[PDB]
Amino acid sequence: DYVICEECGKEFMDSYLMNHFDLPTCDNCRDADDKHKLITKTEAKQEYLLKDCDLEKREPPLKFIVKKNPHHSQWGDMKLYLKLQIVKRSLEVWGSQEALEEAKEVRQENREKMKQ
Amino acid sequence: DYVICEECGKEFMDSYLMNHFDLPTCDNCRDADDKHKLITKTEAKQEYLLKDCDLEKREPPLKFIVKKNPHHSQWGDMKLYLKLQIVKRSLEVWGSQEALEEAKEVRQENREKMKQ
DNA sequence: GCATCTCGCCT
DNA sequence: TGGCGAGATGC
Ligand SMILES: [Zn+2]
Ligand SMILES: [Zn+2]
Repeated sequence: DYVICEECGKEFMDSYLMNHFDLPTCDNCRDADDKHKLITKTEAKQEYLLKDCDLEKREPPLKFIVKKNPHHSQWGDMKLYLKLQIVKRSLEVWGSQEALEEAKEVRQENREKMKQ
Repeated sequence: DYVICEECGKEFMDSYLMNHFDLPTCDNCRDADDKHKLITKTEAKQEYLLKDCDLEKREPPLKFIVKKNPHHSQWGDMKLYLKLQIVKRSLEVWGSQEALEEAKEVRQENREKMKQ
């Protein structure tokens, strides 16, 4: 029930980041424009090389906010994840900073060879 | 812990179908060649128009056995599901037999028109 | 932007 | 008597 903000170390029980994601970060220590900045599913997946199974099966499975696309209401709603959890999930799916670069570098190697 | 086999209506607690799938059917009532017959994920999906999420996300999420492809060890393992559960998961996702048939007919319309 | 849909290899 | 990648378009 009652929880320790990772950040300020204070107790809290109810946070926007603890309701919507299970992130022990009290709303005072929330950074909705910086560390607590969101990302679309797609950018996430292309910017960190993350299978939907890496998001949704891997434990704990990350959660997201639905939003309406801008003046694009005829299209499907955006799945906004917290960028912070993607960063870490990635780090734990790739195991390193270096391995993400290396694999995307190897990824480009094929993309050019796929079409070459 | 204890359960009622849907089929004979007797109490049981342990079953091959109740351990592997959550199917209240005692191993006496078990038809592993017919009603308790299994199908690979691919045929399941292509025979009954199911998305991976219709299998995995839709509560209750269906489970499966892993098996070794015939002399095809070089490849990815088979996920055998139970055919029954898919026949139902399908029915609920498509609502009716009339709505499976229709939708695969409307499917073939576009497959043709996709190439035309 | 995202969730489908076929495809060339089993990293 | 099979499943996983990965590229280009509705939505
Ligand atoms: Zn705090
Ligand atoms: Zn029974």
